Amino acid sequence: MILDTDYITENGKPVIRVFKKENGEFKIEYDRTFEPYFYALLKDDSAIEDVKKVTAKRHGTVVKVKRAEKVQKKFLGRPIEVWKLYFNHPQDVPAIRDRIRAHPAVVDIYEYDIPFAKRYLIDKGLIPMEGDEELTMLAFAIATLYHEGEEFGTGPILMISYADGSEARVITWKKIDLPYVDVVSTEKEMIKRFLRVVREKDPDVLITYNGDNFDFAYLKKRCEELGIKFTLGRDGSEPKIQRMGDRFAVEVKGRIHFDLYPVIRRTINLPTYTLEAVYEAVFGKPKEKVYAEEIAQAWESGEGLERVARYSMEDAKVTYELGREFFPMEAQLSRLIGQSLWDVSRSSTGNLVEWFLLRKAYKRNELAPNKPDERELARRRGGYAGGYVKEPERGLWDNIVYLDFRSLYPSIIITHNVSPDTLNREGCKEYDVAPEVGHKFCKDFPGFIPSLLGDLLEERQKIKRKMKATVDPLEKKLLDYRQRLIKILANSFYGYYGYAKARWYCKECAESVTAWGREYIEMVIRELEEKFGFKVLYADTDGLHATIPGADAETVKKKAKEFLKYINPKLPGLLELEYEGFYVRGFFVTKKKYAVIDEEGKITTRGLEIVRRDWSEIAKETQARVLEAILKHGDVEEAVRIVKEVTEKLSKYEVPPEKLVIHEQITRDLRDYKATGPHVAVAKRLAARGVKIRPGTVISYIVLKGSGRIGDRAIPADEFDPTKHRYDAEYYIENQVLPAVERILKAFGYRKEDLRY
DNA sequence: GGACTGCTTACCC
DNA sequence: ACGGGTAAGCAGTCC
Ligand SMILES: NCCOCCOCCOCCC(=O)O
Ligand SMILES: [Ca+2]
Ligand SMILES: [Ca+2]
Ligand SMILES: [Ca+2]
Ligand SMILES: [Ca+2]
Repeated sequence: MILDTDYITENGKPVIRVFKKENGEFKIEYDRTFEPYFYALLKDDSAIEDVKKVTAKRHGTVVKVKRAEKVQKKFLGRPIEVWKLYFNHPQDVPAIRDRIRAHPAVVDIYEYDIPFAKRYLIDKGLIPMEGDEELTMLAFAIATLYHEGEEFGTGPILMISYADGSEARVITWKKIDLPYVDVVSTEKEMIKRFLRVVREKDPDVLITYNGDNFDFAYLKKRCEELGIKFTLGRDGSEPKIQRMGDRFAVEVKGRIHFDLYPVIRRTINLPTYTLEAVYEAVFGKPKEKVYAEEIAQAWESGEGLERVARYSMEDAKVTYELGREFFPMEAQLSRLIGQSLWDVSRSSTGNLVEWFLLRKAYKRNELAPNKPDERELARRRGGYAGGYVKEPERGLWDNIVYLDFRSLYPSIIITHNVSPDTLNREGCKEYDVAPEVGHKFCKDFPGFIPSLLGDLLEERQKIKRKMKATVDPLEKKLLDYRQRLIKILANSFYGYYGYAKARWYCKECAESVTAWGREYIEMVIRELEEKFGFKVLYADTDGLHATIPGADAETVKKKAKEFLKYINPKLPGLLELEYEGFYVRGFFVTKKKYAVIDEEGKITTRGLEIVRRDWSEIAKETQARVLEAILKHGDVEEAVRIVKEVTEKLSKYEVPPEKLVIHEQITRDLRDYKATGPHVAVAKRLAARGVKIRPGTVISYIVLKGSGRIGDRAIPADEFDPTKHRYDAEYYIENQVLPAVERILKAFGYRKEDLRY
C-alpha cells in the first residue's frame, strides 16, 4: 500500500519518493523519470518558440521552459489542442506562471497549481491505501503547565503520554510511583525518551487529538527552547507545520499523522468536542478531565500527581482507541478520492470532490478548468433557487408516512445529463430543458460528471452485493465504509456545481438540478393529494409527511404503498419515490421543526431546540420532556407540570450550573463582526486576557443575574463559580425554558404566563 | 417605548 | 472551507 508521495532535491534534480508498505516492511521507492508540466492556449503555433524564450528567476537561479509539446486534449468535452511546457524542478512551475500567462499572444494557462507529489499520484494512476497490510499506530498526548494566557510554549511539558496495541505509558520528570509512568530526570530527558520510544516502536501512523494545532506545535516551541532535534520522521526529519487555510496541519514525513479532531468534528455532532466528550459519545464509557489549575497545583505541590498521570495515560489510551476506530474508514476515503489519508483527513468535501475530478479528468484526457481568481469569485456571487419547503399543517397528527425520492439530486444529474460539458451545446439530436431556469442539456453523450456519478452509484450497489456475500465481518465493515462514503461523494456533486470556488462550477447546472427537484416533489404532492385522498402535513426538498385524516394505520400504510406503485412508473429516468417511515403520531411546528414517535416508541426530532447546540441543556431537556408528554403519552397536564417544576427549580436557584451552559461558535476574526452577540462580547473579553479566540472556537458561557444587554452579564462556564455569582433565573426561565416549551405547548392554547413558575 | 430590520448561528435536506 | 431555505434571538434603529 502506497502511504504517500513526496519529492526531495538530490544533486539539483527532483526525486519523487513513493512511501509504501509491502510484505510487513516500509519501503521508499524513488523516481526521477517524472517531470512537472503546465498547459497554455496559444493563438498561433508560431508564437510557441517565441514563448519558449520566457524567463523568470527563483532565488539565485534563472529558470525557463525545459521542454514544450503541442498536446491534443479535450475541454468541457470539445477537443482543444494546447502546449504542455515542462520545467527542471517543480518549484519553477509557480515562478514563471504570471509572466508566461500575461504574454500578449496567449489566452490562458491550465493545470498550473497541482502539487507535484499529488500530480505524480494522479498521472502514474496510483491509489493510496490499496491492499490489506496491517499498519502499526501509536497514539500520543502532552500535558503542559500553561499559565494565564502566556505565550504558546513558554510553559514546559510536564508529561508525554503514548498508547498502542500493547500498552499506555507516561514519560514525566516529577516522581510518580505508578507502573505506567517512567520518570526521566528533566523535561529534555522525557522528550528524548519519547523520541527514542517512537524510533524503537517505528509506527506507520501517529494518532493525535488536535495534534495539527497544539500537541506538535507545542513540542516544537519546547524542542526549540531546549535545543533537542525533534526528529520523528523515518527519513530522520523533524515535523513540517504546513499552513492549511485558517489553521495549520503537521506532517511527519514517512509516518501518517492522523489528527482525529478534524475527522471527529466532520463525522460526529456534539455541543463541545473535548476528547472526554467524544469518548463518552463513540464508546459510551466516561472520562474525568484533570484541568490546568489541577495539573499545575500537582506540579507545584507534588501532592496528587497520580491523578494527572492517570489523565495523561487515559488521554493517550482513548486517542489510540478513537484512532483504531476512525482510521479504517478514513483509509477507504484515501482510496476512493485517491489521495493520502493525511490530505483526505483534513480536506473539505469541496476539495475531496475536486481531487476526484482531476484524477478522472486526467484519465479522461480533459484539461481541468482553473480555480477562480479574486475577480472570478465576485461575478459567481449571485445565488439561485433551492428546494421546495411546504409550510406545515401545524399540530398533532396520527398515522403519518414519510415518502422521499431515493438519491434525488444524483438521479436528476444522471437522468437529465446535467453537466457543464453538456450545457446548451450546438446541434445535439435530443435535449432536456430544465423546468424554470430553462437551460437545455445535451442528451447524445454521457456528460463528464453524470458519467462518473453513474459509475459511483453503479459500484455502490456492487459493494452492497459484495457486502451480503462477505463472511469476514471486518471486510463487511470496510465494505460498508466504501459504500457509505461513495453515497456522500455522489450526494456532494450538486453542491460542488453551486460552489463558486469549485473548478467545475456551473450555476447553470446547480440551478437546473434544484429546479427539477421542485418540479418532481410538487408533482408527487399534487398527485398524492388529488388522485389519492392523502393530506400532506409537511414537505422539504424531496421528502413528504402525509396521512389520510381519520383512517387507521393499516390503511394509511396500504394506500401509501399503493400510491408508490402508481407514481413511480410515471416518474422519469432514475427518479423513484420510496416509503421510508410510518409514525403512530407526529407534531409539525414550523418549517424545519417537527417530531414523530414510531410504532416501537422512538421519538425522532428535527430542528426544534432539543437538537440545537446553541440552546441551554435545561431548555432542551425541558422541551424534550414536554415533547415526550404530548407524543409518547397524551398528558398535556403531565407536560404543563414538567414545565412548572423546571421553572420554580430555576427560580429557586436549585438548577445545576452545568445545565445552564450556552455553546455557540465564533465563525470569523473578532474584529470583522458588525454586531456584538453575548458570545462575541464574551470572546472579545477573553482576547483582552490573551486567550486563543480564533475561528472554530466554541464559546461556553452562563448569563449572570442583572438587567440591560445579555452579553454584559455573559461570563465563561469555566470562570463561573456558585459562591458570590448567582445565575440569571429571569433570562433562563423567560428567554429559554419557557419559549421552547411554549412552541410545543402553544398548539394546546397555553399562555406563557399560564406556565408561570 | 413598541415595532421594524438587520446580524448571526446552527439546522434541515 | 463549501448548496439554498429556514427559525430564531440579540441588539440597535426607527418614528
Ligand atoms: N445534501 C443534499 C441536499 O439534500 C437533498 C436530498 O438528498 C437526499 C438524497 O436521498 C438519499 C436518501 C434516500 O435514498 O432516500
Ligand atoms: Ca423523518
Ligand atoms: Ca433509500
Ligand atoms: Ca457541499
Ligand atoms: Ca451558502
